[PDB]
Amino acid sequence: CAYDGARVVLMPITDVIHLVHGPIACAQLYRRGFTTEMGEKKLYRAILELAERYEGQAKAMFVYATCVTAMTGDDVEAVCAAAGKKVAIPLIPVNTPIGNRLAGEVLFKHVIGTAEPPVLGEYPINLIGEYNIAGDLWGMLPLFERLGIQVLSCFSGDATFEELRYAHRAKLNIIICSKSLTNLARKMQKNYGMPYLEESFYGMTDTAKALRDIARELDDAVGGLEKRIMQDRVEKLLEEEEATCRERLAPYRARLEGKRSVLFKTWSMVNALRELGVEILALLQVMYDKMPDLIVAGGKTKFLALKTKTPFLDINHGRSHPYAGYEGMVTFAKQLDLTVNNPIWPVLNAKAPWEKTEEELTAAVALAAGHARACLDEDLKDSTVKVPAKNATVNPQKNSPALGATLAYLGIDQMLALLHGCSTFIRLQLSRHFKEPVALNSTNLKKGLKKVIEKFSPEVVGVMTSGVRSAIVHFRQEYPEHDGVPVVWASTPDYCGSLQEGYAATVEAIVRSVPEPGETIPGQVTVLPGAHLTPADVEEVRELCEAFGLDPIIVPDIANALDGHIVSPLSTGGVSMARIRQAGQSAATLFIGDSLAKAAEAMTERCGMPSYGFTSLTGLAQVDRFMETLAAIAGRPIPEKFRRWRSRLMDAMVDSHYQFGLKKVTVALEGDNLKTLVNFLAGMGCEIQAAIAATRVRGLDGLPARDIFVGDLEDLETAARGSDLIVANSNGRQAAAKLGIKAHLRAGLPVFDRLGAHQKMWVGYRGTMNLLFETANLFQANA
Amino acid sequence: CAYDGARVVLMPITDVIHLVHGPIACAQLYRRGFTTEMGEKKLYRAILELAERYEGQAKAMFVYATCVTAMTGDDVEAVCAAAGKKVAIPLIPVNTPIGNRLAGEVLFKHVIGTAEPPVLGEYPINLIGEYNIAGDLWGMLPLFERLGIQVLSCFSGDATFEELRYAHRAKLNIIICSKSLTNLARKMQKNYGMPYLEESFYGMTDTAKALRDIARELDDAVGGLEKRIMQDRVEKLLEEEEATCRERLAPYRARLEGKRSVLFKTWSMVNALRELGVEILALLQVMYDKMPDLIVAGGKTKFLALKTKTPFLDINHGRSHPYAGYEGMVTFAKQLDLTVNNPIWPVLNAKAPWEKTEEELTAAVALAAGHARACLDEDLKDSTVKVPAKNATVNPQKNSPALGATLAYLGIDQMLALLHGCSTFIRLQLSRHFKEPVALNSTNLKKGLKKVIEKFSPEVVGVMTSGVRSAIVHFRQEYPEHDGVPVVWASTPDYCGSLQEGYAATVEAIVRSVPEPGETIPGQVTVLPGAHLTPADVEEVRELCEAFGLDPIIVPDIANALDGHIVSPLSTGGVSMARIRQAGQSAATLFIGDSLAKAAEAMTERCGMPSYGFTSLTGLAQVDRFMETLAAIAGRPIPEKFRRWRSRLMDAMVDSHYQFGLKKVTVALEGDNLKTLVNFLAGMGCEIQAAIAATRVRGLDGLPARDIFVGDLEDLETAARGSDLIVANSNGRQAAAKLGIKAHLRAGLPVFDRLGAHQKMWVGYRGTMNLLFETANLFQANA
Ligand code: SF4
Ligand code: SF4
Repeated sequence: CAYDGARVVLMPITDVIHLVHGPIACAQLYRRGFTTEMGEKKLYRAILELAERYEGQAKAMFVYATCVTAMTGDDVEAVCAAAGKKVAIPLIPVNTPIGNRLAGEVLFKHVIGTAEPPVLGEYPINLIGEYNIAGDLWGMLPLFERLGIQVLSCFSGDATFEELRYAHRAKLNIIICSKSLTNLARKMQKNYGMPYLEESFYGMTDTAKALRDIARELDDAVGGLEKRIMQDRVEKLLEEEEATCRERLAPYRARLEGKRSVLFKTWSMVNALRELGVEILALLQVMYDKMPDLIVAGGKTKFLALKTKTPFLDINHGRSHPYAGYEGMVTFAKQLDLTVNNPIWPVLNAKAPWEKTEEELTAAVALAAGHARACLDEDLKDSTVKVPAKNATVNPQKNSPALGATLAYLGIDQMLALLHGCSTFIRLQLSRHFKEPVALNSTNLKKGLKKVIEKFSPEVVGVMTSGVRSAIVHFRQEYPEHDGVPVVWASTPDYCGSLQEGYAATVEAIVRSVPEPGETIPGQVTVLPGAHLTPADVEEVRELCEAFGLDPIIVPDIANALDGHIVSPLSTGGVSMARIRQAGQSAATLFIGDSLAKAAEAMTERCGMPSYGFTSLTGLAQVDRFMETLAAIAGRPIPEKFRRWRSRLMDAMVDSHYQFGLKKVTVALEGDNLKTLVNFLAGMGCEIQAAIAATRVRGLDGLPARDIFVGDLEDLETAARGSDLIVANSNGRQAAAKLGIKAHLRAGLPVFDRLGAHQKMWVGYRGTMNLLFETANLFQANA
Repeated sequence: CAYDGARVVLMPITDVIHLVHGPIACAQLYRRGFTTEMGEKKLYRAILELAERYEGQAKAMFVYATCVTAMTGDDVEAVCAAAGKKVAIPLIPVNTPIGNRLAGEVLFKHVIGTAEPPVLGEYPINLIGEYNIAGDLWGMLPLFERLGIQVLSCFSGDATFEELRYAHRAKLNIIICSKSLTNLARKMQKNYGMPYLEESFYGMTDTAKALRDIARELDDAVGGLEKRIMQDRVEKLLEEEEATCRERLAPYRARLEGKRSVLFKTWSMVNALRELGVEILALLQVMYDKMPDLIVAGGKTKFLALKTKTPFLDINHGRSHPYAGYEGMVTFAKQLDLTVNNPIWPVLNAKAPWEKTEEELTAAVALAAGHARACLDEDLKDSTVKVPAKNATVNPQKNSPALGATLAYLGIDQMLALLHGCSTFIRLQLSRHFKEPVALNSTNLKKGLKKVIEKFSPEVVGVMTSGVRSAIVHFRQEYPEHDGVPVVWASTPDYCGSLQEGYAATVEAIVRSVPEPGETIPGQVTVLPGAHLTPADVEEVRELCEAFGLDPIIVPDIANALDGHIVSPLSTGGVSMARIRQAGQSAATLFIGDSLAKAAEAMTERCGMPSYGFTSLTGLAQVDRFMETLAAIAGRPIPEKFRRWRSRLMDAMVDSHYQFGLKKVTVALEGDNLKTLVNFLAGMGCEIQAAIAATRVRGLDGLPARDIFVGDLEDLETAARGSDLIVANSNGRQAAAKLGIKAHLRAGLPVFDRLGAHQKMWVGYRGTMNLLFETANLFQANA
């Protein structure tokens, strides 16, 4: 067609109303499209009304005829003549009588020459064909400003109508490709005596030729070749800018050496890639034997290239970054390094769990089985992580271990949690995170224990002390009516730990006391979830285990107690005592979190069950290991729903790795959650500036972070400077607001400022997808 | 204990560093807590360091001794003496030698009297015991300013240390409850000669007594009772403010008349409730016979009251709204009307699907069965919704019907979608919403049809025209090798519709052509999903149907095709042709969306299957009807997982109705999605300002909105003024940024600015919970 050319050239004008006579089919005010209802009188009406409504914000109005209306035959010239004398904002008719002819012709006949420019320097130039795609003209404007050259008119870029009306007084037309306006260049040449130069501004060499030719012709026009001023000035600028851009490109040269690319202007991108040291080789199997590292078909064939599981780069009208000039090609190299050196590609090209050979699956299962002994063999004395050397701590993210002990006792059904008004503070915090009632009756010892067990008739009593066995045996002695009720006694050794240490200690105490050994029940697995798992994650873990045909006994089960559910002074909803007792007959023990390793071993030496450990269930490889271990335990193949979900997560990772790449993130959480989220973010391409841990835990030095320290949330604001994302609890809204970081991901406990924190599922393929999309949208909204 | 009183009184001071010697257990700079590591030398070190670091932002430092340290016996007076001479920011020791004694005593001995006030008017007063809880002092400060009285010191409110050091020069102490500082009031009385008045500022009557007594005593102190100025001024202000507050309370009086409340200061809240016309009557069955409408136990017994399925109100230190003064009690009435007149309570107190009698379930199933005939019997000629009277449309949210036809053809496996370069625009938009390849090859007719069917070997061809049967029978005639391949021909009648009309038309065309009638297969249900459902919703619908033991045949199935999945020029992943053919033997037909009703009837008269219709699957009652219909079709009871999820959704609705209440929302979507979201938001308590629909659809006038019109996204910015939330597609980021609305919920198509839009599940109990939490967090972040 023809109106498509006139559209793509004239619609980019940003201070004009574009009226499109006819249907939507076939079809900052530049973002206001104006379409007439399904007609020359109606177009008269629309012209009048749009002029009156958008007066003061519009400087002109373009009336485009479309395929449909041209068939109707309504003469847009007639309505222009019959309507312009009423509203005086200039109306330009674009009629049917190379689509870029029509554009150049209407532009000369009606737009160019209607206003003498306000400021006409000694070096005005007109750039014809610059669409300012993601600021490619913006990378060249400072160079032209430094050179002393004036851009009087940029056609189809940040083009104001007034700027376009000045093109009559200039000396050089530069056609930045978009050649088909060569007719306009030739026609302004005859009438207005303006030489035209067809230049490309993509690449060092082509930019050099462009600037040299421009300096030459403007030296002819202004002054003479003799006394060349522009030639010397361009030589000087060229030298300095080339030096600076080589110096800035060297780091990216080092990272992008020896990589192989397939290319499917063509030359400009070629030589740019060759400069960066990328060998251009030139259909799945031909790629397999090609082993390409990059696909630079910048075409709209994207989605195919993305699904080929290879890094892909796009050089077209759809790019969202400037590639023109020295800064533009620095950006080009940066985006290349982002998309090619991303950590996701080796993970994505790894073998799926269902296509691994039996030997590899056996090795992975063996690693999962040895996780517990690996954590226990690590001893913290050799840790290089820094002990906090402060004296006064401010903003302490270190919660009390009694909070974790309460969280674990809350997952057991009909539990009386006893602490021995100073206990209130635990109740309010846990309630506010969970928006749920919690029972923490606190405490003569035997008398009170009697009192409670009669009043509430519990089937288990949870006693936690920091810093008595005879007293408990005394209570049992004085009254054997209550002998049946078990008492679980948990101790945290230094009142120097957080929620995680208390949770681990009380879970270990439960594991050592309640379960009884017996004959192994096939299909039964004991799951010891970590404190970093929300109730939704525990429910999802149960569902994943049940999909494999296994019976999950989860100790503790906060997924039904401290989750939204709809009265006794005991805790209800958790795992019953019969289930905890029969959990000692399970075939295997699974724990999610390093801190629980000891607890798992507490079972291993008591009965002999194998223990399988997983640091995290977020990230493709970690969920893959979990599924492999579950398939090995159950003896069944992996269900196909999980195969579909893995494919979905792969697609999401490919599509969202552009927002995570080379972003600065500071994470301040407790040990296990910190490990999980730091590993996930580092595997998705983020640069972790600081890793702030609540307490000294195992494996902190191996985290993929620049700075790892044990600290509070004031060290957060001391170290999160320059970060694009902050991951922490709600208390982190301190350090963000101070540092101006608008991206804060709420994780861990407490999270009291947002609703649904305990219902956030970040486990498995769908949970990883949810976390991925949440973080990607945080990056999108704050940029 | 005692340090708890000194803490609750002295810790609110906002410009002082609070150093707490000892453990965290038992324990705007006011939000900086400073705790010493697990010690008088160490406290010396901490004092020095905290003074040097936070210098310029701190005016003093409080060193509190705790239960633990007092047992250690380290004399905080000794460290104060040994450290104050080094850093001169005043250090105040709070030691052990009614917890409010200690507070008043340290305050007099060290804080009060250290600085003459800068500006001491003729009416300074000291308010003792005002904690500025959510701004209760803030509602009284303008009244005191208008009266000409100066608040020289507010103890424990927005209390700056300098403000506290001035209390030595004043005439009246007013104890705003918090009595236990009466010792401080008596002790300032002896030394500084300042009368103390115990007043309450909660309620019209008590505020009146307070202001009268204050005017009297300050008239004694300043001037004489004779020439009373303050008495006359308070009379004047009292009259005007009482009139204004009665006038503002009348609307809330009308809405809160005859309601019954149970109350579990006590008097002040009583009389306030009685003023508002609420009868105070004074344990589930005693409530059943009490039929209470409101529970005003403002205690921390909240969670129990919330779970009693009754409106609950809280009057304590945890309230997040000011209740003092006339404005404070206007706020009280507003919050009462919000929590009592919410639409969620009648829905929440309705019978669950598993506890309904068989007759009620039969009636609900009959309504679901008659949905289709109800929609078809409605004819649009009588609709009161306004036809758009404009001539030029700007920001057209009306997508082309070819977009919907493409969306439906994309859900069929091995489909060649033919339209007869003008077709590109559909491909880019659908791809950008779905980030997935789409195939829309467009078109001598028989020659081209031959060409394609050989090249791509499809099993179905989709032809869509707007505004030939012999030509199709010609292609079949000329070449019977391709006779088997079915051709589906869809027509939208006026090129005056949106995605929804095209989707419905092509689904109706598929239903009339492909399915074949046969013998009814029990357990098979044909699901016709609406265009407003994302692929995740289609997958969840399939899972809900499969949990009941039913086989869902979903036409079309975009959940596997245009969802993240990992090449042919045809569309893959959708529903195969054998399944669509055998869908004509289903026991029942379910359609989600009014626009699909016709399609359902297209089956009903072709074979005879019953059709069940559901406008939306968001909201407790709608999902309840869906589950009842599914249970009736399958003949099985409702699975218990869904019972747990219903309980979770109920809890979430109770907990989140405070953020949705009386909020202003403007929704601009297509018909079915608009109905769904408008009904959900209106049922959760929001005030829908404007309902902007893309096209004229059935049942638009019955929507719970103030203004319903068919319009574009410019009418959105014309009508969304004053709205707290905007629901629309990504193009809505226009009208929000113009109007300053920072809360924009992305719904419908296209959604190109955020990742994971097509993976958003808003169906069923968990989907309703997800939508609820997303909207609640949007309201929380932008307020
Ligand atoms: S309808 Fe016409 S003007 Fe519109 S895109 Fe197609 S051939 Fe071109
Ligand atoms: S430990 Fe002591 S000061 Fe702390 S809350 Fe308990 S009794 Fe009070």
